[PDB]
Amino acid sequence: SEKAGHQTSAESWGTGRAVARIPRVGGGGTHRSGQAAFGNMCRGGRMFAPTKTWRKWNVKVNQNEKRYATASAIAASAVPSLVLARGHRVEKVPSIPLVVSDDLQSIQKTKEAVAALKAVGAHSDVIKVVKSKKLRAGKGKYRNRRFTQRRGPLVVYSEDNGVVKAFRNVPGVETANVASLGLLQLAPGAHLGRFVIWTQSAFSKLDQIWGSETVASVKAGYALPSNIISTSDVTRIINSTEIQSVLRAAGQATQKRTHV
Amino acid sequence: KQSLDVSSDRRKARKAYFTAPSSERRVLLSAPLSKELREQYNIKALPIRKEDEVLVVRGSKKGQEGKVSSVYRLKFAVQVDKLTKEKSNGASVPTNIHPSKVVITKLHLDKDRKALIQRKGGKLE
Amino acid sequence: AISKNLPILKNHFRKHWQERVKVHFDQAGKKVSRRHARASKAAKIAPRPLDLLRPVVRAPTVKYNRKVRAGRGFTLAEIKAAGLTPAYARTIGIAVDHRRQNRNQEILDLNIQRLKEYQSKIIVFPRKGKAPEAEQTLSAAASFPIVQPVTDSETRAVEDNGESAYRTLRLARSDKRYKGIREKRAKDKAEAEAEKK
RNA sequence: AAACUUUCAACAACGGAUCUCUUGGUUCUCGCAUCGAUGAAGAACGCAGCGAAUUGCGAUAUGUAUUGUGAAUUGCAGAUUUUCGUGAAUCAUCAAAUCUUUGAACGCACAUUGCGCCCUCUGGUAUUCCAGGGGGCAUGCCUGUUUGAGCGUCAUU
RNA sequence: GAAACCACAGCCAAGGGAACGGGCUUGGCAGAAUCAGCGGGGAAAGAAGACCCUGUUGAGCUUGACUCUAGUUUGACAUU
RNA sequence: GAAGCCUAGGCUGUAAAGCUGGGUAGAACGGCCUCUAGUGCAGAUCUUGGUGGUAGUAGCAAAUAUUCAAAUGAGAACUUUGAAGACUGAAGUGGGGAAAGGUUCCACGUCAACAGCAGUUGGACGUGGGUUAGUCGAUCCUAAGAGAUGGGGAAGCUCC
RNA sequence: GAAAGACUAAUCGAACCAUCUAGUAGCUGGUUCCUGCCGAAGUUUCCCUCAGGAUAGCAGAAGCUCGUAUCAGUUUUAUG
RNA sequence: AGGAUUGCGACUUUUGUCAAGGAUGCUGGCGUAAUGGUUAAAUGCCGCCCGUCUUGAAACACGGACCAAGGAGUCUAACGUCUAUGCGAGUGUUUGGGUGUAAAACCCGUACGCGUAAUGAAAGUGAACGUAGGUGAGGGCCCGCAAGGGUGCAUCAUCGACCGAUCCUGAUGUCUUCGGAUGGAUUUGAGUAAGAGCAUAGCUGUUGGGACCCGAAAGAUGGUGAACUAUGCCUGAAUA
RNA sequence: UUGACCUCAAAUCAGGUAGGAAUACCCGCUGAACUUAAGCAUAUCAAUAAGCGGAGGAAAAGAAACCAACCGGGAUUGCCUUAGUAACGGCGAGUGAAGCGGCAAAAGCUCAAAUUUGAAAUCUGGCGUCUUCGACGUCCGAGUUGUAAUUUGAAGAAGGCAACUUUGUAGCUGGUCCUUGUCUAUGUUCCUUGGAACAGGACGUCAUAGAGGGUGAGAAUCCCGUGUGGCGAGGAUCCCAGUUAUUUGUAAAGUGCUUUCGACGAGUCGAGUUGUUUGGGAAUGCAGCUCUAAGUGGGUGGUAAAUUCCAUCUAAAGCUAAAUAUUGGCGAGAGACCGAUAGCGAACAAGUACAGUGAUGGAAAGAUGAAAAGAACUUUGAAAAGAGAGUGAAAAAGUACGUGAAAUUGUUGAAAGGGAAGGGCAUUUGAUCAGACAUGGGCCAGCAUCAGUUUUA
Repeated sequence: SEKAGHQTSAESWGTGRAVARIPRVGGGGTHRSGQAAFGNMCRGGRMFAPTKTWRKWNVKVNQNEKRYATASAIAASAVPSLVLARGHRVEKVPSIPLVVSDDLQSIQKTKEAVAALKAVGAHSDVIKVVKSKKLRAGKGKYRNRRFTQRRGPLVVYSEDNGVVKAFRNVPGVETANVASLGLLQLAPGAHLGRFVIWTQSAFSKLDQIWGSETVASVKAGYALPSNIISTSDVTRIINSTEIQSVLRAAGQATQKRTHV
Repeated sequence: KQSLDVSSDRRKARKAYFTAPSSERRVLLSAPLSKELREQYNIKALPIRKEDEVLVVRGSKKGQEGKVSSVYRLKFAVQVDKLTKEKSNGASVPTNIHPSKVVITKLHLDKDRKALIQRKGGKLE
Repeated sequence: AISKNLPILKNHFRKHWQERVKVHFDQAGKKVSRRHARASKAAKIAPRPLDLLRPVVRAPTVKYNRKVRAGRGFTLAEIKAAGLTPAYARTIGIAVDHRRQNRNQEILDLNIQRLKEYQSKIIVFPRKGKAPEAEQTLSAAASFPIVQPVTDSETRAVEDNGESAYRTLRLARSDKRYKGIREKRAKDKAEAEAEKK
């Protein structure tokens, strides 16, 4: 607000009269005249360090740093270890990097869309987003945040022929275009690996958006980031052949107790 | 939600309900038609009025049926006859029921109640 | 008050600055108001572009004379050179500026080409009856862009003649410093005292 | 040894913390431009079948006419039958009217329900006195109209 | 059927100690619950010392302290 | 049977704390990975609200004064009537007004609170009733004063 | 103001009501959860400086280049 | 204490044995309130009331009768060192435009800020004699069976070279007063010598802001009071 | 003697118009101090608060007496840069712009100064008639001390010669833009728990509708809505589209060549001096006073003059949408915001009750249950109430009402008590309590031989 605590006019009695000092209300004839004001400890007083509008809300981020994180999130869509660890019932599904035909792009109604998720390898993931639905613990109950529920699968596409309208009313399913595609949908709650459902035209477009060795990029002055190490498997390198053949033998891991 | 002229807000929704005008409470206090009457007129629900004929389907009173006495719009209720408590001193007092539970059975008709059915898209009187 | 090994700052916050603070929360919402305004104007006007056709102009000062930029209006000399009146030009989507002058043959030609290219490509509907509509192109700047003039020959001869560019600047600068006194020294000695002889 | 004093537990007091709730606040965004001498904002005094306050309205007083919806209002009465209707209602709507005494407040005053003047109809014997019903009388400034003032000044007897 | 006051409470001597203990140390000692009186103590209550000094804190009054000022008076130009 | 609350029950951690039995009660709330803040109280002659000891104690002592029966009522040192004693002693505890209050005047009902004891009484509480002018006042005239207008000031609120 | 710095609505050596105002303070009082490791200073020079700051000293944290180095709050021989 | 074996040894004719790199063997009673746990009282010894300013407090120094809830280093504009992240002679999308499942997410690029060059008051001029120079130290690698030799980044010390200012010197030429060749100097700079920065985020520190919380005697602007009391005027009343 | 003109009056003359309110933002005047400088006086806070006058949905500003020194830009307004920079300042503390460059938005124009002079061509009111925000006709008045047409410096006019390309004013329907009304899917099937299914389990249905709210406990499918699209009504009307009347015209506009002219704002500009203000420094703007111009003239070019050139605009009169502001008003959306000592002073009959002569000051106070079903009837009492009964899932929910903590009090039970209590280490006694002897029918000690550390003959 402002002008909250300042509305009353009050100054301290001071020394002589045995009380504290600290501003008291003027002498009328009520059950209030004599009481304190202004100070942060007082009833109906001022808030200490009152909140203001011009505090920093939004945060600027580098353009290359977003595209680094967004690219790594699309790598997390594949690899089955990160998907199962981050929820998702993906036991049935034959392999991952899951691609679907372009007949999906021309779906009209929900009745068609629900039957598609059963045949592909889902619906158990959508049934999860249904038993889930429960109340909040805090005060979102009376601030238009009355229910929680968990996230479902994502449906990526290139062209629109009524795909968004069909999957809108399905409990857990979200949709997104390939051209856009941000960090929020891919890695919500700062955890990698969401269960993505790609289409054929969407999956084929990824070389034209990001790039490869011979293929360019399209984004203005962008190439994909290279890693420090080539292959993540270090245990293969340490054993291998060339490194281990050089050096002296081990000392039996754990030693004896001496000078007991 | 899709349009921008509707408020998904708990405070504004409840304020509209509790401080509604008397004419608007006619639309809120409605009741569904029975499976027998749903084949005749082809309408699922209507506003409940004074001289009717109604069946209680839920609560402690279910099984009984009687005649409606007065639509109590002030308290969001409808006093049905033969649904009473006999107090210790020997005096009958009506018990209030919300009309969403109640089911209509033999509709009362005028000029406008017929024309109301014609407006919605329903055959017959 | 002071004292470690820090730079001496200059913070001008000894007036009632908190009363006169602005925070631009409206940036996102105000963008949609402008996109709505640009769209709704095009609906009213219908087949015409939103922009007036502007000329090509060279910039002032030593810092920016090496670049060209879109001016305000076409002048009265250039509008005459193409073959039309100034009063008529204002209703066809051509900006006019009565105060800009021409002291350059290169800019004079460029803008005559710009008007002839404009007059050819646009169509005009009569006042009376038929009006064969042909959609709307919004931006005049898109169809008629501004290109930088090329004064370039990539491969070229190497004609030296022992003059030295550095020595040319030192002599030329010395003439500007001393022409004042060198005129007055010539106005004495050779003139005044020796014209008396 | 009891009473008395002090510490703990169960039940009962005193008091309203804790926990859950919420038709209210606070900030931010988006849209639109509408007070008054045709009497405003504010103020007093009144009006309901039974109201003191709050909410509405002005002796046409919790309102009248006009339009829409189509049977209520409800603490207790009481009707009206208006209930196949030119129509219930503390409903919504709102374009015709009413609008006490005041207030920029305007006939002169105003710690007064003080004191006058003009036109007009009706009573008491009445151009002049008394009462009653109705309509009027402020200040500055502008445009015009009608009477005028000044050897300020022009022509004619 | 109240108020002031109230860290916790209420027996002395000497010692040492922020140099005058109701609580620490060494001795004297020590018996439920209570009622009239009384002014020896509780450095008893009253009021962030008014005396005194400090503050780069003030105000009232005085003056050949420093810098100003309404009023008044002399001269120039305008009214002429 | 969620939260909260009570418990000379139990277990773990050096500790900040956590888990759990029994009782009470009747709608929401936890763990693990991260984000974020109006994020932990014994003190401030701290702020607001509540309750103690002190204590059934200080005290309820100025205006000379009360007593006997009868009635009403559940109940009478205190109300109503009788009888006896008293005082103010007409510059009065008498009879009327001004300022100021505003129904306190008066009748019928009736004692939860108030009348620092009591109460059947009351300037209390509930429901009604009551102020009649040609001659009494106001209205009218002027006093010390106040104050429009014609004018002249002032950027102006307005000043003379 | 028949003079006391009197009285001016319990307010007078300059009334009361709101606002600027959360006025300023080198001065007083307070400043909310556990264990673990290291651990001070009251001294030098300048200041309308002496109840206060700057500057060095003492303290912690983060470490970097190296791996028995040319070191020691000490002794001895030679020599001031 | 520890919890397969590994060691040093001793005594052994030998196998084996052992007090040798930390206790095994045999026996009895009870199997639960007996042993332990908490809790209350008694007995022995010990123990002054916390918080605070101070060289020094149990203090005859200050605050504290008691309980519940509230109650005090926060946010911002410029910044410094250190740390993580992205790109790296460059870096920064978000004033603004394009799009959109609509304050989000995604895309676009002219400019512009800082950095890539300094030094002078200014007029101005403006960084390679040489493997971007020698000397002393230097990790690491190379040659060698070793002793030792070779090559030596970072950095530290040290003497030189180059650019700017400062003070002298003043060549060919030439509007005869301009021009500044080459050579120098106990001077001098926040310079060059195979570039390091820019952007975001975090703890700590700084300066302005109410600025960790409460606290003056004052000062200024614009208003309200002569029912008390001070004094004068108009009109009434009162005093055996 | 009669009638004009010029100045000034009067009327309850005919008809109009001005005041106050609100004030968040906007245009002016007026004008502080606390504070900072560790003191204090210029400075700073500040060209700010309070005070006074005046507007609108915006206001102000605006078509160069400008910025520049370039190969020159081209009305105003705002945002990003310029820059914490050039300057100012007891040169201390501190203060502090603008040009170019990139964007948002772009729109331009009117009088005076010339003779219609072969026809005051112009306008208010009165009276009359019509299709009434007006139009037509007629009668007085205004006005020649100047009302129309014509022209505004970008020009422009008056003549001569020469080719001509253009035109205009009403209402009717429809779209468009607002205010609105109505219509448009799917279970209340079976079983357990309960006072009550909106809970749990089984079996379905609709989905361009699984936003939100209501109903006796967490409802897409019970109700209102939501989503998708239809169908009305009532205004606004020139914005567009399509039509129909008209009926403008011999009049209005534009352009090539050539000759003569080409009117441009005065107690102003500019100078001196005083006070105030700015970053503006021999003086940035404003105001008072004294002096007072000019015709290739006057202004400016960020150091005072005199002398000579160059570049740039044309002052002393006026109008104008947009991008920009907004703690006030009317109408809609949202939130990592507060949750009844918080949040506005106010979730309740709050600017209310109450205090002051007066300006002003200014509180506390939310929750029975799904439903009042708000406790009939007996009996004790003068009555209030009490015991029973009765309602309800519960009266350990009784209108002193959800839950009901601590201080603080009463009763019962257990323990101790010779000038206080209350703690720490260790036992004993009294109370009370966890923990693997169950399968077929661990706790507490004793002796022997060793190891490690010691003690005593």
